[PDB]
Amino acid sequence: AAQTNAPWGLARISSTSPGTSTYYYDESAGQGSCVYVIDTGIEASHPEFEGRAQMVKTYYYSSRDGNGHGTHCAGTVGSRTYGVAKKTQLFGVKVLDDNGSGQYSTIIAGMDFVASDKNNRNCPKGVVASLSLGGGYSSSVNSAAARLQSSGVMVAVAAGNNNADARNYSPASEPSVCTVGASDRYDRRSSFSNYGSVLDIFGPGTDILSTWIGGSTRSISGTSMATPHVAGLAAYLMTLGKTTAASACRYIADTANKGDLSNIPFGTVNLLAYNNYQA
Amino acid sequence: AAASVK
Ligand SMILES: [Ca+2]
Repeated sequence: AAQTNAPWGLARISSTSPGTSTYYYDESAGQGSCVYVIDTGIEASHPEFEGRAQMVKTYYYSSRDGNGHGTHCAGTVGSRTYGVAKKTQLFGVKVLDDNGSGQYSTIIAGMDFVASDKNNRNCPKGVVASLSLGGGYSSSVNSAAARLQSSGVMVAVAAGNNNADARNYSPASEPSVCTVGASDRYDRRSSFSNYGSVLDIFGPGTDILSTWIGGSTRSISGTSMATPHVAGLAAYLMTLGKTTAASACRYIADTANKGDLSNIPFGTVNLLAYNNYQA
Repeated sequence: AAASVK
């Protein structure tokens, strides 16, 4: 299939070269896979989700997204127009308040929640979780993400936006999860993207158009934007049977476009996620 | 004790 005039990041993860505007993808489009978005929530009523989204857990007085951050991330995974896996089922988990902040204890509670809740859902093709959040290093936070991965959920985490080595941030620094940096439309490491040996892969992160609250759209930038590109890709590749939740990050990294990025410091992978579709 | 959006 082909989506003309798509957001540049969708075109890029289906291109061996930059400067294209069409999104080429298999029509299965992640059907039968489930992606948990752990963030400020999801405005499920948005027309772009087509009823495939719902809020399953909150740790605050409200389960609505009052901030917009989570709705945008969910849009990049699975919105009808802006999403990688246009037929996936999305489940929201509000671990951050509408200011965008949260406590590490509530972050941990949300990861252990998904490890249990997935057993109450029909995800015959696999389960992914997207974590476009982070903070300072904490073993406990890392341990929570590692537990989630081991249970059989592909965990993708944003590397961070401090133009520093991600080893001093959590859960980015956890070796067992997939740690995603950001690139821009000219195949450069985004200026703000963290780096380091703990990074697994890069995805589109600068000026990413996606869903927002109030039934709207907007473009924003960060490693938070690259992570759902990778989260959706994993859901798409599992439906196709190409990999498993356990071995997906390694599979994306091996099949990636290798050697196309600039502004990559020595000691960081030069891998840009690629969906390897050949119509 | 706090994490943030990125
Ligand atoms: Ca890994």
